[PDB]
Amino acid sequence: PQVQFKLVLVGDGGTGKTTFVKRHLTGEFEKKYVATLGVEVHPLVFHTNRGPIKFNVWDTAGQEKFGGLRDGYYIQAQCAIIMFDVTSRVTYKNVPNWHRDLVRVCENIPIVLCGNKVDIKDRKVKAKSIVFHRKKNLQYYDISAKSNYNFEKPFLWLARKLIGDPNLEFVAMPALAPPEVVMDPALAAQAEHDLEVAQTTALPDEDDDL
Amino acid sequence: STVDEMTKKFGTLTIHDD
Amino acid sequence: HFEPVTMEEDEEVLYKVRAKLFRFDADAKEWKERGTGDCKFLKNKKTNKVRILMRRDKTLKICANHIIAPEYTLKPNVGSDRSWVYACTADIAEGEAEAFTFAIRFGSKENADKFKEEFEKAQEINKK
Amino acid sequence: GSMEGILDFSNDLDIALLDQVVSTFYQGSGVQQKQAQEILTKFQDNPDAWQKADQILQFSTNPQSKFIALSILDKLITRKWKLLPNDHRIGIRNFVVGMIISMCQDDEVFKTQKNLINKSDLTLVQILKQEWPQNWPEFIPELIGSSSSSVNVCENNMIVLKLLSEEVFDFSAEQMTQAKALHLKNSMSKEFEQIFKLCFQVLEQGSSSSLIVATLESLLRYLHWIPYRYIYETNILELLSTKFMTSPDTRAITLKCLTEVSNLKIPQDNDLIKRQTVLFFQNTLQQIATSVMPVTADLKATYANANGNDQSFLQDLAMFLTTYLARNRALLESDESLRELLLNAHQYLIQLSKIEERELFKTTLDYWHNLVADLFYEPLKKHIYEEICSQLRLVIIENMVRPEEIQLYKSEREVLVYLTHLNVIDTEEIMISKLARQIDGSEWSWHNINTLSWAIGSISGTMSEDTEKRFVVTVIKDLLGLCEQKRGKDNKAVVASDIMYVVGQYPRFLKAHWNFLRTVILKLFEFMHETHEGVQDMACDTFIKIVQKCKYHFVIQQPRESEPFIQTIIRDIQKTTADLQPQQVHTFYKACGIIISEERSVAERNRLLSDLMQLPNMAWDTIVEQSTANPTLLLDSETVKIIANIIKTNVAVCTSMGADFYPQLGHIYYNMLQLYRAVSSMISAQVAAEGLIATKTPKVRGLRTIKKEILKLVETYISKARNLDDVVKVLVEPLLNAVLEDYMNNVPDARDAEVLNCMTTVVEKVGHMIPQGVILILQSVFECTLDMINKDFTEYPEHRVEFYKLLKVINEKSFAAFLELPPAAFKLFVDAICWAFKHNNRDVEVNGLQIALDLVKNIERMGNVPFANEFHKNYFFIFVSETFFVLTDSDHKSGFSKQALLLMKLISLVYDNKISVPLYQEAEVPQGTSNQVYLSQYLANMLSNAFPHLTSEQIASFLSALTKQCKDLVVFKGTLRDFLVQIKEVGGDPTDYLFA
Ligand SMILES: Nc1nc2c(ncn2[C@@H]2O[C@H](COP(=O)(O)OP(=O)(O)OP(=O)(O)O)[C@@H](O)[C@H]2O)c(=O)[nH]1
Ligand SMILES: [Cl-]
Ligand SMILES: [Mg+2]
Ligand code: NA
Repeated sequence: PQVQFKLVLVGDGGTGKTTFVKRHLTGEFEKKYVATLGVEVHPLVFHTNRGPIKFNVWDTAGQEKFGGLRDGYYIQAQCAIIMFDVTSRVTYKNVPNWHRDLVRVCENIPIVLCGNKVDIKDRKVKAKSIVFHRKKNLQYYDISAKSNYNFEKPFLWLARKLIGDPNLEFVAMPALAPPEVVMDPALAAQAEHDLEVAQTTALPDEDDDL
Repeated sequence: STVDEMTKKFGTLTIHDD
Repeated sequence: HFEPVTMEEDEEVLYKVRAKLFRFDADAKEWKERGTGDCKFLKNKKTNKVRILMRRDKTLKICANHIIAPEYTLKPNVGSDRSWVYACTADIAEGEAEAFTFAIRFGSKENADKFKEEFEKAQEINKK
Repeated sequence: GSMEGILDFSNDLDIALLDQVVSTFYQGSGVQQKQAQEILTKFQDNPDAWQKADQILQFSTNPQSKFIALSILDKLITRKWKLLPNDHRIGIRNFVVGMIISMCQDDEVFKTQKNLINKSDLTLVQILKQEWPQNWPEFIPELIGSSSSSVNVCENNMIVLKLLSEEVFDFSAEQMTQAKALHLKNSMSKEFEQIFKLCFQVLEQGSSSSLIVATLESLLRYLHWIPYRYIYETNILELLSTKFMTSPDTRAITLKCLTEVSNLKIPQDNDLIKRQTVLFFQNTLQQIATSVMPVTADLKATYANANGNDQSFLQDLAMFLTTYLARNRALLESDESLRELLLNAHQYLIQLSKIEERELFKTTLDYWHNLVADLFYEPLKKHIYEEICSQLRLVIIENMVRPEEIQLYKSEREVLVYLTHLNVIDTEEIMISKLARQIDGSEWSWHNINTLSWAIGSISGTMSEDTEKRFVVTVIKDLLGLCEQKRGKDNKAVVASDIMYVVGQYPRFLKAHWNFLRTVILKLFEFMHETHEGVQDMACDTFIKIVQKCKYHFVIQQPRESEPFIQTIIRDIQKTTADLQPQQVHTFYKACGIIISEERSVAERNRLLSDLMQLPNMAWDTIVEQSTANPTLLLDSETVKIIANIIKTNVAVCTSMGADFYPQLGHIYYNMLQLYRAVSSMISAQVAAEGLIATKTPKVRGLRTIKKEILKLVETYISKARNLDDVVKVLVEPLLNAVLEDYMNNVPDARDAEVLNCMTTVVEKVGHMIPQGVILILQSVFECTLDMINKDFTEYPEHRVEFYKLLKVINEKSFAAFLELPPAAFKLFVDAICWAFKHNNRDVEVNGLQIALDLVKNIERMGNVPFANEFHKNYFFIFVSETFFVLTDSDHKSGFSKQALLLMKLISLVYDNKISVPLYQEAEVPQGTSNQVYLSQYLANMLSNAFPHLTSEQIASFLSALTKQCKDLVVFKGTLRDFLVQIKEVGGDPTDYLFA
């Protein structure tokens, strides 16, 4: 679409920023920590009752030595997500620092604070300790990129603020009738190769309920 | 008797219509 | 007298089961999740053609949209008694028609076996 | 393409090439944007790039390229500034100052390039942090003077001052040394009189709102640190509470200033200040009532409509009212002329509390807690708030949350319990009438009946027993009536569940009325047959919940019953649990275990135990006899499920019975360990035959589940065991023989981390009694597990975590096992600890450091013997330097405290002369030399090589301070933090380490 908004995503390294974005783009869950270098921009579209809304998501680097342009990335951002990890006290201690650098460049934008990894049982940053959002007028959500707990809420809230309609909802995108493709023998050789390898690679996380 | 009459009603609690 | 102040309408639901869908990445040899939600078998009232339509929970984005072709074959996966894997030659969840090696896992082995029965029921309908 | 030309610094920089590369980044996309991104990164991180910044500020027309130029300048100022020649410092100051003045005089630029102005101002403040006031004493006078000339420069000077206050008082703790912070704080404090004149003057005499807003933004920051007299002994409170609350541009910020004023440090015994504190509150509430909305306004509706900045304003209002009233409500409670003000402010909070917004509700709920607590304990205060509390009852009840949201529910319950005590009759009435509006159907919905149930359950134990009895009976009757009325399985299920929920929350009532308790439990058994979703879980959860609280009434013989009801449950147990899923059965058995643990006659408890275990003991015996006669049967997945479920049923009963579980463990123990071996064989067999992939197959996972549940059963019993002699003589040897060798001799992917876990518990409880057993554990798991986890930080995460827990407990309880290790394996132990330091994973890191600290203590305790002497000779400097490495590398910040403590301990050993031998090899240093002197030289040398940009003076000063301060931990930590700042820059002052 052309109804598009720039979103900066900031927070300490390893908090799950990139995992969260990838989950929204492809549906996957990346288990590996591969640190972002500087920034990666990913276009991200949601279908709403007031037409489609596109986020240009600037997934920034949380590690100091891979910071790149740092606050250069925040220029003309129209919204943001500050991320921390509820298993790591230091990632919440650095939230004020990420906010400071964010608001100095973007004086008046909607911002969501997210405590990620609430799926993990041994929670270190307790619910009652999380109060920084109050005086700074940030929306707060407990989230998990793994279990998908509240994973839609940050984008739904920013959507409502940016469009200026609090009754805005996500709705089911149009499902076109799929094609009737007949297969040829020139592509059945690579399909048979991929299929034998696929069956003999175990699916991940077999103890999960789904 | 008020507790006993409540207990009796409790005994017939069900999820089924008929 | 006082005066007063999604594209699925044409389809019948045959089977509705809760599942998690995976796509196989050939390049980096591993399985990747594509979505978790209600998998649905939808018979068109015009064409009598049955498709799989699966939507992710909450965002309701499509992670599967393809015909249950009579050529397809549900194979087991080595690590699961509650999953099927099969080659698909044209899926339009992402928009552009593209081939995939899918896997689809369920809550139990009984759900998976019922799915296989319904999948073969639907295949027989699509032979016409 | 041609974009990469700008990385060539041999040429003059092409500005049009920069601005297009910068444009390709901020407005382009895809492969184009990504390519420009890597070029701007490489341009910026070039150490020469700052020289080409004055060029960009003048010649470029893109604000983004200028922004990026200032970011390159910023990096030079904070990190390499003191290395520049004196003329480059002055040159840079001048063209930063000059760029700011020229941007402020041009109204076109001043309006439209706010990002680039604010960035220049921040870059100015970084110069001040290096250079002010010692090399710039006239900054504040020259700033105040230039504010006369241009109203735009005045506004920007308020942005400069705001940022200066932020950097000195709000963000200095982490980012500068203690000494530099104090210098900058004293300096701002010395000249604040002159800053406050300009600020108060602009607020009194100014008409430009953008200037006023920026001035109030600066005031908000000043309020964090300035003395109270600047607020109270001037007119500024009147201005804030009246003039600036009327206009909406200033209102937002003024309200935040008054919130912070309410928190100022104030003398509590001066009557004039009490009146001033009352007055500004009176004025603020007055402006709200006349300029924003009256007391009666529906704030829930306003907030939900989300117009302009209404949501933020209502958030800020709640913060102001809660903050002020928590501190000052006492001031408004005595004077009868201030009664209307007090209740109006609380009535605004009532309306704010109705807003649908979770985090706002928490904020107001914290205040309600603080109030009702005070009304519960403080005398003659509750009558004042009777109308406020009555409204609050309805608000909390209608917004009540399920017990699963633990923090919110706990806060709500506490408030509602206090409010129930304050007026039991009112609480009862609101709840009964809310229930009536479910019966008539005007407020009926699944959510609405659920929330009311959670609220009615929350106030259990607050009423008198007689009042509770009448209240419960009435609630249950009405709810039973509600269920009969409603049609359909969905509706009746929702109400039956809530009936059952309330009942489980009222154990005192259940305890006093046996006939009713029995009927409830029998009803739950009927519900254990219902196939409708969620009903069976509800019935099982309610059953165990009731039992936890009423257990004694199941274990004794009640009057008019032939036997204790526990016997009656055990009789129909097959019929009762027949339609349950396996883990529902396990909860049922666990619940029976709670009851049986209450019986204190040994013979009767043991009889009940074996009766309860009849079904799984019969299934067990027919599988032992089958599968030992022919190991073929264990490949049958159906038999594997049955066996796992028997062990799980044993775990569940062992979990609630603990020490009392011993006889049942004895019935199965030897055959269970034999099964563990037979299963172990199956697993190794499938791995050889089918490959590593076999560990992913359903059949192998099924077998491994058997192994893990067996280990889990043994760990559970041993963790709660009272008779440790039996643990050692009966359980331990067969366990070690069954598990250790199998672990050692399996390939990595087939080793269960649960083995390590189970051994941790065994060493914890009885390690002191089995020294040769601890040795055997080390030998079987130490080297083979270390090799699984010492190639990267990611692989085998469970094993990694359980591994360092095991070594931890061995090091505490049976340190002698580490002494018996041959020197080669003791060296791996040390390697393994330091390896734990380098983890980010918190569970591993924290134990690594704790083991190190405990190992050091263990060696100190040995005294002056050859092993301690040789440990220090081999490993003291390894520990000091590996500890130093993680303190200073900026990737293990989460472990600072433990690192500092370990480092302090190591340094203190030398300071107290508790290392008897010399730490140096003979003739490396002169012969008489103390370890103190050689510690300083090793450390000086180590840090000079690790941080070569530090001067020798810096390093020597840091070390004198650090070693002198090795008794006071908090000061030591400060000195470490000063070092961490100074290594990030060049030219740090060595005097800074004399602060303490
Ligand atoms: N348990 C759990 N793990 C998570 C979750 N989200 C992310 N992770 C894990 O956290 C690790 C780091 O995720 P990333 O998204 O790469 O971290 P990042 O925030 O992008 O870090 P930088 O790119 O360095 O700023 C990965 O190993 C993920 O598997 C979650 O919700 N739960
Ligand atoms: Cl002036
Ligand atoms: Mg990342
Ligand atoms: Na409750």
